[PDB]
Amino acid sequence: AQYEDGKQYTTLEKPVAGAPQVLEFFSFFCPHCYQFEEVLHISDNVKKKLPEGVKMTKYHVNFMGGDLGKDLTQAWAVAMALGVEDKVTVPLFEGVQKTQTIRSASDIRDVFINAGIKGEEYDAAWNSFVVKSLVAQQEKAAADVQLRGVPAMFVNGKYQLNPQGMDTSNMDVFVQQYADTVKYLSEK
Repeated sequence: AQYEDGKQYTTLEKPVAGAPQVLEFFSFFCPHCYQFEEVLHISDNVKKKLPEGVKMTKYHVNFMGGDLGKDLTQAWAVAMALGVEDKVTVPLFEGVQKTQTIRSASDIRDVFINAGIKGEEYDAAWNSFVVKSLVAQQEKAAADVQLRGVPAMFVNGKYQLNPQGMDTSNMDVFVQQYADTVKYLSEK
């Protein structure tokens, strides 16, 4: 058929109960993740095609970048808690990978301050148990899908996107196929 298990997607042996409908994992340290988000705009293209009432969820991962990598997972938790994901995503990617001016937790915080988040507000969130639970949630989600690498995307806790089984050449054909596949899976 057009969409095939083992080609554009695979199926989790162990489906995840109560998972977000569309779940993406990434790292701000991850070069392919920079391409996925800042060049290919996969998240945005997926969202442009999603059915009514389907939310996209995006979690950060710890396993790249040591202490800073975890700092970034905690900052992403802050971004989710404050609802400022779409204000910090681009400057965090560029700060870690393009300018490489993000080298410490304080450099991360600077991105938020520069994006208009008040210092007291960032610090209160950073040190909150709500943010610690959000960090734990991201870590548990990675465990639940038995995550091996990023970028990754899972649909209804059952299906894993398989970009290596898609077409490579026009980045645009690739992006459209990825997005079309997510939509197919959402209705499956």
